[PDB]
Amino acid sequence: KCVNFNFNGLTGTGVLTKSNKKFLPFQQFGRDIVDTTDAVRDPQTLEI
Amino acid sequence: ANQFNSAIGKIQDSLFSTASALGKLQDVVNHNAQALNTLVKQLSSKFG
Ligand SMILES: *[C@@H]1O[C@H](CO)[C@@H](O)[C@H](O)[C@H]1NC(C)=O
Repeated sequence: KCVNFNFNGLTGTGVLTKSNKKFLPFQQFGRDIVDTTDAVRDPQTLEI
Repeated sequence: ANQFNSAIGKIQDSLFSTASALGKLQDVVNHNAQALNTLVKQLSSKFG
């Protein structure tokens, strides 16, 4: 559902979906090739 | 007729092996993609 999300101060708008991307334990978010945020980590559920 | 048939049969090789041209269309595609990539990558600059 297209929502306004605020992940630990990171503000944005979009739909958040389940991701097959595997973040290494130290990685907190992912950026696309042109430096646009593509994936994020849930502070609570540790979900990608 | 035989000479024409031989030449038209060699066309299918010489079009993609000898190169020369057929790089113009790929160059057009590459220039368009480069322009779009640079435009969307300029969104990461703070500009001060
Ligand atoms: C916050 O608490 C929940 C349970 O309420 C837990 O599952 C989650 O891992 C916690 N968040 C952390 C450790 O970042």
